[PDB]
Amino acid sequence: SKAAKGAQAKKAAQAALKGVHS
Amino acid sequence: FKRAEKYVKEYREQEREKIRLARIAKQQGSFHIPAEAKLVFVIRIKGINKIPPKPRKILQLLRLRQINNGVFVKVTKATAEMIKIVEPWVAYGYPNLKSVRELIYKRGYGKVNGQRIPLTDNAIIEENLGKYGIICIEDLIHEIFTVGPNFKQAANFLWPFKLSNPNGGGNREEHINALIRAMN
Amino acid sequence: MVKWPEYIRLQRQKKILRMRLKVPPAIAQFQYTLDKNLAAQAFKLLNKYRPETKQEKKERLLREATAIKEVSKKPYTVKYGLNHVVGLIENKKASLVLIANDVDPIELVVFLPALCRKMGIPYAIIKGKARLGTLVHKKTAAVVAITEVRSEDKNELAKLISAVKEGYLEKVEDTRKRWGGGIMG
Amino acid sequence: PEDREKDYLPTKYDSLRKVPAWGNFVKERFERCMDLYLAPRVR
Amino acid sequence: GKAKKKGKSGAARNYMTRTQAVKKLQLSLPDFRKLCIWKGIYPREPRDRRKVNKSATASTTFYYTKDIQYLLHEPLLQKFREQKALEKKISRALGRGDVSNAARLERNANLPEKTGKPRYTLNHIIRERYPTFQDALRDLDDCLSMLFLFANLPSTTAVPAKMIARCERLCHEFQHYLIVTHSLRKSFLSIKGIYYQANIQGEDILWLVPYKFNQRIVGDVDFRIMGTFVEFYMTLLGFVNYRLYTSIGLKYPPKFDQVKDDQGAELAAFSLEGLNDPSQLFANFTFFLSRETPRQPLEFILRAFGCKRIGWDAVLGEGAFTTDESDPRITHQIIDRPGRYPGRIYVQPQWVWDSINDEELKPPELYAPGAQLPPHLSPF
Repeated sequence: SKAAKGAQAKKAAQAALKGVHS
Repeated sequence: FKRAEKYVKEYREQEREKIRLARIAKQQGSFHIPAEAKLVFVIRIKGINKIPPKPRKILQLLRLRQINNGVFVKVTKATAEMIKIVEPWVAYGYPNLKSVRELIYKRGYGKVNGQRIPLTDNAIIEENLGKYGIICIEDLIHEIFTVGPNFKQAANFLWPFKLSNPNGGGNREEHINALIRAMN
Repeated sequence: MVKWPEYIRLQRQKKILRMRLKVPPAIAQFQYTLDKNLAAQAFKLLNKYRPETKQEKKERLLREATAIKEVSKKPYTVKYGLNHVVGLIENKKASLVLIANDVDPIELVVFLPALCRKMGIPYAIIKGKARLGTLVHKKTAAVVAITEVRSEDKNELAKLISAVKEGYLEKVEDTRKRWGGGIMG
Repeated sequence: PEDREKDYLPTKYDSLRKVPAWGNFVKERFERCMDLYLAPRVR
Repeated sequence: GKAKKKGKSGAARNYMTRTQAVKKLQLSLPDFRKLCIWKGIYPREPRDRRKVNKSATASTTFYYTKDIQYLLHEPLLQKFREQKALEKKISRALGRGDVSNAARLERNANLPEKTGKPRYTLNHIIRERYPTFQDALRDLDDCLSMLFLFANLPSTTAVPAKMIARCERLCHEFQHYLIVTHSLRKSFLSIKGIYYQANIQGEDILWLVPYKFNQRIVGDVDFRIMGTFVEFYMTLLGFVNYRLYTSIGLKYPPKFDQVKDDQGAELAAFSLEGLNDPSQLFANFTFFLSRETPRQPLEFILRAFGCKRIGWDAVLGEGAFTTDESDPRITHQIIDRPGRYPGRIYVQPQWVWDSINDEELKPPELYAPGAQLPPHLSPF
């Protein structure tokens, strides 16, 4: 529940900061 | 994953299309073109991802959905208004005799019973249509070029053309010939 | 088991050594690099202000030669070269400085963030000397700088400067002083 | 197909407009091309 | 007293398998296929495939050792190498963001879509393969057959549009040569299409054209080897056309204007100027072909034997006589339909074909429209 939301938020933060391609 | 700049770009395109649609709907749809009916080839190009409802309805009425589709369309007042609505997605203009002839001889397919066959025999096209006066492929060639009463059924009969993607080859009256020349 | 080649092992062990030692702050500051969006904005501006290649320079010079056979303002370009950029920073001519993070003799650039801080020029550390190289038509470029621009995008340059000084300089402000690395745990 | 000694049968037509075009032309034409470059020639 | 191994001597030296041939040539499989499609190397048969290599299968193909030695010592290997290097350079320029350098490198590449000319220079290979002209005609049989089909074929990524236009122009120039010199002799049409037999310098050439119709390319077909065949036969037919036009004194290339060809001139677009039994057939008659008839083949036949005036409809093409049916000048009108001027004579293209085949003027009454047509014959 909360762990899934935290993991999704961290994945979205990494996609926003470091990008998606490679 | 989709970023915020895409969202703001999308919204800006949708807004600009909305004001443009309001402008053309408010203003009286009279083109600077003589009242005589003409014939124009229309080929639709990639542009805006999200289509407003009136443009997608006009494109469906002009059967242009798939990749690189082209259709001949009459020029009267209503069709001028329709093509002025969907200007940013389509490119149009006067074709040539060799253009339509080569385009139907290389890529001419037919629609019957909701399915699409290649033009293989003149017996096939005679079984498909029968009695409106067409007897061969050259018949619908000069029916497309020279004006006549049999435009609508012939245009409904022909599948629209899936031209090959070019490698680098507004409104204009004669550069469309070079376009379909490189589109084929 | 299988045996790895020697230079690959040297590369990976140099990775682990440079990331898991107690790195001094002057070297540990180079691990904090611009984000994707701000680097994209900066490279949009610097791609607007790229220098000319050899072909365009000879083509332009041939154009002036035949115009003389048969009026200009000062050109505005991205300034590059380590000694040239250091001289621009010291004389307070540079407006924004972009420093590469993978200079192999890292001594050539360790004093550069402190120098930009001292003279007051906004700076940022970018990923890739090869990226700065493509901008200046070279293989690599240790540092690039922009000093002044044409009028039509001065505001944009100003915003970009403010962006880095709000988006990179204060996120680095506390960690620029601290030692990096370690195996505590 | 390709189980035949002969690949054609004659068909009577009354006019040239009645004559259609056989499309496998290209492929059989294509067929003979790799003949001249992948079926080896014996004297 | 010397001991010699059986494996290292005999048929092992003489023939080399495909895998070892590609390994020795050190090229890729499609590039090796292009080199063999240009040099004409054919795999042959050994007398004993057992004596060639120890691991052998009848499905495997062999090659001549001296053919591989000829394959190594070519200027085209270096051309393959620096052209692949230039592809590396244009990819580098595209990845580096230099648009102008990309334009310069693609100008230097001479890539065969913006030009229509063959990508490589094939002068020396076709010089070594064809020492004289009659072998060029013997292969021009298949070359011209390929090109006529390709001119009636559409365009894809592997076969662009510009060299298809060049196919059209070169085939039409060859047809202009035939209608000037009357080198065409026999013409037989069918459900293939039309075969034509023409004599040049005492050599017979047979070549087949399909009809003006949509041809489906369904199935498993390779179009890259098609493009290799294309550029090979543009080289052959261009050099054959230049040689033949210099032999007859006609200037090459004859000029054509883009306005009338863009109006649909077809065979009337090219103008030919003389300095830089066939003739008695249709010496002084008047010909008109209608809107139903295939315009290209009957115009080719009529101009091939020196018929002075042939006209057609306005929508079939441009650059002809008056298209009005009421003109009393036209004597024979080719129609095939399911006017009726008494001075004008209504005939069918079968009458034209039998008059061309028999050279004896088979009668229009026996080949009248509206009746069952008596059969013809294939004169070959």
